[PDB]
Amino acid sequence: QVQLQESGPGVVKPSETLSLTCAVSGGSISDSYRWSWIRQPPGKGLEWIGYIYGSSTSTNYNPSLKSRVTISKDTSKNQFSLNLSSLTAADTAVYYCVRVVQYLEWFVDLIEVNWFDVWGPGVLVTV
Amino acid sequence: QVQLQESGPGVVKPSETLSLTCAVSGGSISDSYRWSWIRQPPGKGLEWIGYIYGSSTSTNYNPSLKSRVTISKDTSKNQFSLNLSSLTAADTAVYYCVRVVQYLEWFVDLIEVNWFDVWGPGVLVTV
Amino acid sequence: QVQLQESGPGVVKPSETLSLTCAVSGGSISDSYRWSWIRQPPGKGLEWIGYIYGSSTSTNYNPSLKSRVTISKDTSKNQFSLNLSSLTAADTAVYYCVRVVQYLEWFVDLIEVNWFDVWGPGVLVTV
Amino acid sequence: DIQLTQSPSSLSASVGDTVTITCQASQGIGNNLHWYQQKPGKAPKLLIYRASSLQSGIPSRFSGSGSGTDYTLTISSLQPEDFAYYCQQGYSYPFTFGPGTKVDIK
Amino acid sequence: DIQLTQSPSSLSASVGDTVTITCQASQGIGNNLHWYQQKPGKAPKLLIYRASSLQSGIPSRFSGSGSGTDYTLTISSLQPEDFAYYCQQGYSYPFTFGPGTKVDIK
Amino acid sequence: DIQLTQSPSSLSASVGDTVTITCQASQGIGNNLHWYQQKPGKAPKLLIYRASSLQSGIPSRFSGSGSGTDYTLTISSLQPEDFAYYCQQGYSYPFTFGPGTKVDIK
Amino acid sequence: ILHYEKLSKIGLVKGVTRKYKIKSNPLTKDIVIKMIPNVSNMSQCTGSVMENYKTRLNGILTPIKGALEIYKNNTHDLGVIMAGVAIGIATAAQITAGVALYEAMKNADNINKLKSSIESTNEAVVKLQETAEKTVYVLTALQDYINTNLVPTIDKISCKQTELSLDLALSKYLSDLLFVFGPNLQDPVSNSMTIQAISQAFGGNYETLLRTLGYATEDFDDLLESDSITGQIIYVDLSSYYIIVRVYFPILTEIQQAYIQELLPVSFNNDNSEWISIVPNFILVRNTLISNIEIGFCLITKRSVICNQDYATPMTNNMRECLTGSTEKCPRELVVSSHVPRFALSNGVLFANCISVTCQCQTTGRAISQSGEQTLLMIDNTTCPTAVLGNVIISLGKYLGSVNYNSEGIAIGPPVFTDKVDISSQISSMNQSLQQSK
Amino acid sequence: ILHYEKLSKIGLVKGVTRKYKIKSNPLTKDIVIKMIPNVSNMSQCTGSVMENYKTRLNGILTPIKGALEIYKNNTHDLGVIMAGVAIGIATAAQITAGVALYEAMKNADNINKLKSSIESTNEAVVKLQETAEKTVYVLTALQDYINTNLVPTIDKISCKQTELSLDLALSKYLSDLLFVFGPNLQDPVSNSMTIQAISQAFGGNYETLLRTLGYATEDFDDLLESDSITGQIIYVDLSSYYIIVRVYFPILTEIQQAYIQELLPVSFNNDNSEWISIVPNFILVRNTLISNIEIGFCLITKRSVICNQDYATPMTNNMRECLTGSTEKCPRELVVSSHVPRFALSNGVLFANCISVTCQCQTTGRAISQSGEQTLLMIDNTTCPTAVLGNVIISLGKYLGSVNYNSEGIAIGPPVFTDKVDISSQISSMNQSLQQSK
Amino acid sequence: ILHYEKLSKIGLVKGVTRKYKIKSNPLTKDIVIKMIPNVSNMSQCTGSVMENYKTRLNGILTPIKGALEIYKNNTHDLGVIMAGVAIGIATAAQITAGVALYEAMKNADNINKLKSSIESTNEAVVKLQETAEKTVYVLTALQDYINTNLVPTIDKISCKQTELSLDLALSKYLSDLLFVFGPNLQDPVSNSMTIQAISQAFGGNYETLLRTLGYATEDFDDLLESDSITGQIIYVDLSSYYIIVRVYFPILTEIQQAYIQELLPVSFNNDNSEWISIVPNFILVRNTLISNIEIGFCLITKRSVICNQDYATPMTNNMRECLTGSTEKCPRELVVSSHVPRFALSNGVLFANCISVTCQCQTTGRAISQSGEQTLLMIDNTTCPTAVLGNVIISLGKYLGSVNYNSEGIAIGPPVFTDKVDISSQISSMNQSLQQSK
Ligand SMILES: *[C@@H]1O[C@H](CO)[C@@H](O)[C@H](O)[C@H]1NC(C)=O
Ligand SMILES: *[C@@H]1O[C@H](CO)[C@@H](O)[C@H](O)[C@H]1NC(C)=O
Repeated sequence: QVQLQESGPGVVKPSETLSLTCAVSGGSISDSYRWSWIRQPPGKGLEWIGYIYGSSTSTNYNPSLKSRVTISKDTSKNQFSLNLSSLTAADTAVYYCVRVVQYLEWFVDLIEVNWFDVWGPGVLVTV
Repeated sequence: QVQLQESGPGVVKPSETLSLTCAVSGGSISDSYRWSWIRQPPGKGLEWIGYIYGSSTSTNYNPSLKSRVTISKDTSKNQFSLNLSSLTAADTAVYYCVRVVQYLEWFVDLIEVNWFDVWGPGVLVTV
Repeated sequence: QVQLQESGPGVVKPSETLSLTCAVSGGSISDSYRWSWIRQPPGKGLEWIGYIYGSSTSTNYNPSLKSRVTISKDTSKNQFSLNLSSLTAADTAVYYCVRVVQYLEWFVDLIEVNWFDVWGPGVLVTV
Repeated sequence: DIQLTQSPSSLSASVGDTVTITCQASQGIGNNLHWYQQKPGKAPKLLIYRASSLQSGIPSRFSGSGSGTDYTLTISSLQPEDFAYYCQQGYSYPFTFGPGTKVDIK
Repeated sequence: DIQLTQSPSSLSASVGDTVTITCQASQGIGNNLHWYQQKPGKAPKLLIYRASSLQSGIPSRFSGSGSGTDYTLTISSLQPEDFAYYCQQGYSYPFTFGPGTKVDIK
Repeated sequence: DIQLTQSPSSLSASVGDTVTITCQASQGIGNNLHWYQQKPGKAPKLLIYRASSLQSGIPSRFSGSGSGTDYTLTISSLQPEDFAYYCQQGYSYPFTFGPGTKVDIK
Repeated sequence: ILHYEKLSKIGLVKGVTRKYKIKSNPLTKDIVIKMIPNVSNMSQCTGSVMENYKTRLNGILTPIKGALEIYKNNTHDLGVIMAGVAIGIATAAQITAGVALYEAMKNADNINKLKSSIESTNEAVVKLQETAEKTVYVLTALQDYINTNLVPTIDKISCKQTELSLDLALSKYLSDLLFVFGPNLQDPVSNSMTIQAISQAFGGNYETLLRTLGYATEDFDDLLESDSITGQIIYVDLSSYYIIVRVYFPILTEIQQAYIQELLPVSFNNDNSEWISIVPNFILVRNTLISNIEIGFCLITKRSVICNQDYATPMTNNMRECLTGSTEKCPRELVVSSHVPRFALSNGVLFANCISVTCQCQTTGRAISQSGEQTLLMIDNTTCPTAVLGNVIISLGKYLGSVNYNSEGIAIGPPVFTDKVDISSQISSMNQSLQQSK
Repeated sequence: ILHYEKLSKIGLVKGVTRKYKIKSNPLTKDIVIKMIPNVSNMSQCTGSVMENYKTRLNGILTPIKGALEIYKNNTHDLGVIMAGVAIGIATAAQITAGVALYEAMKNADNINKLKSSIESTNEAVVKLQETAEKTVYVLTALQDYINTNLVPTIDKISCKQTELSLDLALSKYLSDLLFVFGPNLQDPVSNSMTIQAISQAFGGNYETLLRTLGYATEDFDDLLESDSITGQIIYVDLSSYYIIVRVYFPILTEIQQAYIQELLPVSFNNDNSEWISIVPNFILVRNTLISNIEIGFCLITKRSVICNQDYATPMTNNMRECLTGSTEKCPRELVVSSHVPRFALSNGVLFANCISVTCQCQTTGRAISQSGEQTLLMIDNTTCPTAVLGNVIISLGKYLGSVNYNSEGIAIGPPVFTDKVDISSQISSMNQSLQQSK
Repeated sequence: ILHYEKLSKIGLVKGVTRKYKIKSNPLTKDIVIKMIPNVSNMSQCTGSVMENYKTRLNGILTPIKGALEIYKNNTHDLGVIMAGVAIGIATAAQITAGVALYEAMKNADNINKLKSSIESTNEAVVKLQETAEKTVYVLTALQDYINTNLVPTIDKISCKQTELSLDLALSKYLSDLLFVFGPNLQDPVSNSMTIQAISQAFGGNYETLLRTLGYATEDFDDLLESDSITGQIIYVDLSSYYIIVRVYFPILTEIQQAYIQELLPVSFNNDNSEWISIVPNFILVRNTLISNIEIGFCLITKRSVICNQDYATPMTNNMRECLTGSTEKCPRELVVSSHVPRFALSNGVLFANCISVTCQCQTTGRAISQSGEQTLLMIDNTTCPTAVLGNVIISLGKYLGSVNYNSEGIAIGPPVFTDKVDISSQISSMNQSLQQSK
């Protein structure tokens, strides 16, 4: 199935931009899925960041970190990157690049169902 | 043609309910006509009370006595009954169960014509 | 082509009605054209007065002289007449009966183009 | 309710008399006005329905005509055995009768 | 009404002279502007209609072009026998003429 | 955001134990609630998606059911090797998790 | 007369039955509407506004009076006789409306005897004595705004400001009036214009007009919402600027042996695809005669259909055969949208396409399965006392038709396409085939 | 060109003839609309209402300016030349509207030189001097409500109450504005939006706008009600929150050899049943060429038809043959409703189906009878000087056609069914028959 | 999937491509609307107005409560189970809405515990503490008019005048309310009615309602104008005269492999005449499947099409062949009006019928001519860097199709007539021909 790898600078100074590129094997990034980032600070749990569509250019971001973040994709290398700005004390975490599954249920009206199944090994960013 | 007979208690005490059943022969109560009641107090003239439709359940009542009156029909015995409540000093009269003819005239707009042709022998109620 | 002749009283007293009849040869007055009157006071230029349609009964008049003026046409003699009321000091002029050409230009919207090409000899009215 | 008036209000006649009477309405009622035949002590009957139509069993001397708010009835050569007649409307609920003038014995 | 202006207002020339004049409008009139040929004491005539079309019987030296509110007329190699010319609009009622400059004899 | 609560919050059990837990939501979310399987220090996994569907590779002892705002999970005969589980919603953005009770070693 | 059991198998489930009622026998009343407020109590703050307003209003009102005079000048007592040569061209409705106008002129004259009393009203609603027994009501536009806003604040603001507010109010009133009373009103003789439209001359407040006139019935709101209460203009006064309106208030007559039957559409399965039937949803039956009805012009209530005229329209023999049992004549259309209904309930019995939707029996916990040969399933309590469909849990009754419903098949009809461009495409292709055969 | 005598026998009676007119040659004027009131005289009673309002309004107005900038940034003097590569995709109407926008930018700059004067207006209608000879008008929304209601009652109520009233007023104004100026407006470059729709930015008072601009003609109301007066947005200012609008005021041009003819439909008798003809009621003739017209988009007056564009549409050869004399090609439909007309009057002559309605001759007191072979009767004064039909009594003129009208018959056409579902049913049946023959 | 080069030669030029989005996953909130103002501060100026008003309002509100009680009395906890026998007849949508109503009853009871607090509100917008963590808002109709106009002028005018103004205001409010909340509302159980329609009980100010509820998002106006925000009536109180409304606020979901493609129509030349193609303008593609779409019910923006449901409709095989390359199956119609477009621009390239309109090359001053064998011309910068069409001067890019565009012809399709009466005429003639052949 789909394999993933996160790459980026291991250690960056505070308030410096962070670029993280997830490279995808075992599948094409132009799939009709969603490629998401999840942040897991040590001593804490998981929290969703955002995604970009595989078959279109639309993007979605978390309200708490929306202003500082950007997401882009590259079909040639099958890699998608996230850019974060103004790194701070709590920004030390592990970053996961995730495939997100969606199901559409029609019963009089429409409800979309989303859940997490497969992620990436993860890498650590130190401020 | 159609024969009619009014039946009910000859004498009832004041403020006691009056039930009058008109039995119909020579025709079916389910005809597309109207079965009405007319009151003629002695020393006075005629005044209409109300009706029920032969081919439907709709009813119509005089505004002056609407609250105290009820009309019902029975297809098995072909009899229609009127119920009057709170009989008073003037309620002594002769009650006629009558057949009402209706004609519809279309000329640009619609006008319905109603008149009385056939009545019943009549009975007397004493308060 | 079309020939024209203006006829009317040469000298009229002030404030007296003026009738001017233009007789048309070389064509029918019921043409799909417009027959107009133009006023040229001596020592001054030209001034449009009004017109009547050849193929209909509609008319059009100058706002400055609208109340005092009337225009009519006669197919039997192929002549059109103008009536002017309350002649004054400046009303001395030469009157021309003219044809007006119209062209319709369609480009997304509609624009009508009007211009003068053919006039009549002209007669002088003295107050 | 629609209110009806009549004019005149006197009918005292013997065999061989001609009369005309009028019934007026509070507003126009088309031709929904009928001249009835009331019978004492039993079921009544009818003279003219729809303001111009003769009932069966009625002498052809009676006639009726009207428009708008005014309607008229014409009678000739009375037989004084008959008793009661009226003008009635069926245009609006409830159905009502006018004042009336009927055959009277002097 | 729609008002027209012209510039310049002087035309004093002899045989073999080239001139250009401009007619301006209070608002855009499409191409409903015509350069006329007025004749003294009788019926006038026309030079250019629809702002770019040459009338028949006219020397091909005359030209006209414009857009929106500004229109121009160009003349070459004058013959001083002709007398009167103008710019005129037929866009709005009533039809009106501009101030004008015509052939003048010095 | 939609807020999730859970009851109870204590899972201290050994091999062969039966439990039931409940997850409540701030409003109705259809069946867009999932019971996850989190793995320490690497990629997690899943137990039940769409609130009633068993994931592959999962023992058939687990069951889930609910409606409106209240959902329940039932477990039997625990094996204490597994570590972490939660109730999560995917009805509204952003996706969030509840407080949770997981396999705990005493 | 209709074959409901056969129709339910092509997704047409039986709905509610309703009665049929039409307006008749109107009662008439008259009322005056004055289209200019009284400014006596602020006469020093009007400037030149009123003269300009009166010029504009006269320009609006002159053609209406011109249109009325054509019938008024050419009608006289003999009944009443019209002059056909002078009239020239007219429909039957216009001629009847002209007769009504001539009838109304008498009360018009009686009311017009009070012109000076009309000109002096200073309230929004005023009562006047036409006769010792008869009264007439006057409604004045914008008078409430004059009395409540501009007059009480005379000294708080400057005179010029008061003039500007009054100018703006009058201009807004005209902006609202011109849609109804402008050049769109080319035929004022008729009596088909609704009271709601007429009340734009009084700011759109028809409730106050009807309350003052004194009408009161149990069918009041049904008559209002069926557009059955109309009004006719009878007189226009151009020096005092007022109009006289006659209001018609009818009753409702029930047609004896008539009813309207509704059908509920449900999708069904055939040949590994989903289909829907192309059949009208409302059917009119009168004395065992079946027809269509243009129900979009009527008011639909829970017990009856209420209309201001007879709206019956004809039906083809093929469709009549469809509704009486020949299901092979009923056309059908392919389903490509997810919003089409998939089940319905009738007389406590479920009709469902259990191929598109998942069905379970709650009583036994077992699945309810539909084969590829069936169109849809009937579910009642002989097999499933309580059923589960997605979110819904429902308890069911007993069917009153054939016990062998789910084992007997039906004959299907031919596909169609109802899109507007597809109609032209199909007609062109059929013509080309007809030419090719010849 | 039409055969009126033959058409009257299938119930199509001759109506009124009308002229044909279309808009042209507009005159242009500019006006400023400011969408925020001035609250200087109540500045202590505003709270945080104005900041929130400005955020919302900026959100509304930003995309309109974005759409204008596309054409403004890619147009320059050589006439004027557009850059097609930058534009990409456009219709002819959009390109012409872009040319017009570029033409208007010069006066836009001259007006925008007075920004600080615009921001200070404190009345609903204000005049400003653009040049010594040219003036520009400013209209401010909700200013009348501020000046007449909230300011005069400052001390009678508390500050919080004044703030709440202002908040409610602004929210209602936005609720009315959003339908016209919201996401529905995806193409603001055009110049086809009506002045009535644009005036929603000034509370819907288009009468005041047109009066201040100074337009005055005899065809004013005809131009208003035909939707011939339009406006175009030329500039949007997001720091002062105002817009500049150019208004186009045209004249009406009459098409020389064209007219629209109306037909009045009447039922007729054939084979013991009642029928109506399925033929368009309005017919356009231009230079002896016959066509249809989409008259629902035009204004109909007694003398002319007034349209904002040319609405002619084509007609089939069979229908053209119908209207010129071949009555066997005119289709017909069965009558099942009691509301269909049964008689009409044309040029003082009566055409009536005296089988459905009862006809009498008043002059002689005798009945007027129609046989089962006739469709309808022509009644004039050679046989009946005065006729009675139900309530109506009418005196008649003399017919100008053939003396033998009532003794000569006609050839009838084929029945049709016009119901929408019946169209699909008939098409399906015809296709099945075509397949069966093959 | 579509053949754009072949389509451009029959006047169908490629336009803008758009995304496809549908509403889903609503968030719910409750709010109270009280339909009677508080008159405590003017209690001596009310007369008998309030009793009459309450009688009228009770008559209006009684059937709505009756309709709700049918579902409320027959639903109980087992999920929740409905009683099918008691319900009788219902659609799927009604059953689902009944489930939702039962779900809302709990918060309805919690709110109804504050009845006396609800009855005492004296402002237009009031907040109340339902629980220590949850609040509920109350909106009161006509309260702003009472507080701002009638109360501050008590001594300036007489008591009768105040009473008359209050009566008029209430009657106007009822006149506006009756269209939405009257007999037209026969099925209140559903949840498909828009918030704009619901807000008529608060004078039509839906902006204030949505702002107080606290909703916030970037797609707010798109959701409003697509009619995607709805509400449902959950409880009616007839002694205090108030209602409780639940508001549904959804998000937008993008359909992954779908898009809507627009076509721009242009006239073309064939056989010395002008023609236009009869083909739908918007085409939906989903996973390489082509269909029609009822786009009149959706909102069209510059980048996407936004709908409250799936509006796909089927297409015939002939039309699908038309759009994929077989141009001989595309029908056409004759042009008789001067308003039809004659050129368009796509990707910086001009497509024009240079027979109807004059075309010139600005670069060289030479004319651009189209022969009688061609339909229309493609113009790009390999032949004409800058083109002149009437007024317009435009610079052009480079075409990306075949270099031999203007030397290769196309196969034409068959004429049609799309007029409604012409459809019946053509069907009748085709049936007559089919009978004649047999
Ligand atoms: C089935 O429903 C009918 C309809 O009311 C009822 O009379 C009957 O008792 C029910 N039978 C069972 C077994 O539930
Ligand atoms: C019949 O009508 C015509 C039309 O005006 C009239 O000229 C003629 O005198 C009339 N004849 C009779 C006998 O009434």
